[PDB]
Amino acid sequence: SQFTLYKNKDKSSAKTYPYFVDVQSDLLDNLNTRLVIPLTPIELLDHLCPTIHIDEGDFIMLTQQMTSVPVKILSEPVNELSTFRNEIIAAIDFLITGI
Amino acid sequence: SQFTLYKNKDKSSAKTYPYFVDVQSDLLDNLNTRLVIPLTPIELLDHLCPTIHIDEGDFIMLTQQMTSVPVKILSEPVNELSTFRNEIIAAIDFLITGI
Repeated sequence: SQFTLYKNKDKSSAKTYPYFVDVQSDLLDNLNTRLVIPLTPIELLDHLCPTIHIDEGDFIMLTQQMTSVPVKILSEPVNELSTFRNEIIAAIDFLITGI
Repeated sequence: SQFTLYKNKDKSSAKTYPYFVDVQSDLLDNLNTRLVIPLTPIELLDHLCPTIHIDEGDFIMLTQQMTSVPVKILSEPVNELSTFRNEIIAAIDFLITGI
């Protein structure tokens, strides 16, 4: 479901982007891809990028690294970020439409 | 500039996605990446996906395949799609917020 948080199992990227949030509308679930945004631990990053506080840790959502992935790579739905939907949607809006 | 159309030179994908449109706000040009959406020739595809009519041909914009790429890979600005901005933005809105 949109806003579900998946554990990233890609070997090259998991250590930088441990989780991906699905941001694609559930109306489009027929597609074989999902638009996702990676989260990075806040300690790693030394408006556009919401800070997310969840059982898994404190993260920054790297909206600018949003990308389409195959639905097949999404696994282990550790959490979901729907209560933060307003901030997430606003960040995507900012990436595309600015101020 | 946002809405500029670049010729895709990636060897694996150029034949399916000959052009990419930069859809990222120019406010964020400081970033080393750009959100882009690929175009595919209309003949290849047998609301969410605007049809685009330009000197280069008739294309479908595959909004669901939007992805972040390094600014370094964008070259050869054959065209720009700003007159179609409303339809492009609406398609992205649909991918994220549905109806």
